[PDB]
Amino acid sequence: STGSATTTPIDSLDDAYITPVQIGTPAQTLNLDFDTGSSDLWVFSSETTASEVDGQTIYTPSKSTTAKLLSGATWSISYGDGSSSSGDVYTDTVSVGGLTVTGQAVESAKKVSSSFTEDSTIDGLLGLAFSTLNTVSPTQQKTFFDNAKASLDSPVFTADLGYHAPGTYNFGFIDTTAYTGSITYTAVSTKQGFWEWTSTGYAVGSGTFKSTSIDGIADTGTTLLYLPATVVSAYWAQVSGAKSSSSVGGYVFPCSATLPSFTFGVGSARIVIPGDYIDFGPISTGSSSCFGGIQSSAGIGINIFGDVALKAAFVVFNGATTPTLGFASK
Repeated sequence: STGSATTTPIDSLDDAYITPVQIGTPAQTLNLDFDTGSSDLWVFSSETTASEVDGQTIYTPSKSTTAKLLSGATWSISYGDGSSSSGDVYTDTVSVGGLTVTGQAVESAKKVSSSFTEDSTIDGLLGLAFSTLNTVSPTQQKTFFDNAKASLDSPVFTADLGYHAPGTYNFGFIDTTAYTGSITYTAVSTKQGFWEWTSTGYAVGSGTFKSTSIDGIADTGTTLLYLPATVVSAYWAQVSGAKSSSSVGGYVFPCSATLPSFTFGVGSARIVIPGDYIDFGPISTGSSSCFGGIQSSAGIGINIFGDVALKAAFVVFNGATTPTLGFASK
């Protein structure tokens, strides 16, 4: 089997991407944030504290003939941006882009933090990291991908995120029309539960390529590209007037600037992020200070190849017995 679903930016900055997901019988369609950096499928629901719902579409298990309470199971998750959610668990039928999993753990939120409430466009998350990170207790649950895997034509999914435009998540096949040139595959470590890999280096604009190992995660659920302070400083040094601002919370630059591209290595291959992808616009409405899309990972504890990087590529998440990641230009 295969599935194919369109993923759509939630706003004009590509802050995140939503993908329609069918849950239950009859189908309830919720728009979920597919997150290769976490492993819980959780939704706003009829159980979510009323004051913490503001415009989201909710899952109502009582209206699904295939929903069953997973008795005694609870979940609680905290994300790198400090947001969080928690609740209980149902199993139900879940379909993405025509691919159906029966018995999927659907984690129903009783509580969500402010950032989720305030984002009316995101109805929940669908995690696509390794199931070892799933937070359900006392019985850990599998991701949608893990559950689908044995039925898939090939044990893969692909992320093809758009720049200010829709893209695609495919399950079970590689669309050879969706990229240019060849796909370069690179080793993954699952030791931390992430799609963790090692980039071979970077370049800033038209500058020479610096060969250097950068361990990080491929994370569709993080907006920006978070890299070591050395690398980030080298990038922003090429933008007149750019500076790191403690008050704003990262690198800012004059909105009048033209940003250089940033290249990262995948083995001997090179993925080029155009400068425009690195512009996240005024720090506040009407400001002439703009927020940068490449930021330091110092104090995160991990480097993160978030959407800024991933959207410059066609990315294969290969979930074979020995997992790997593939990157192609597009």
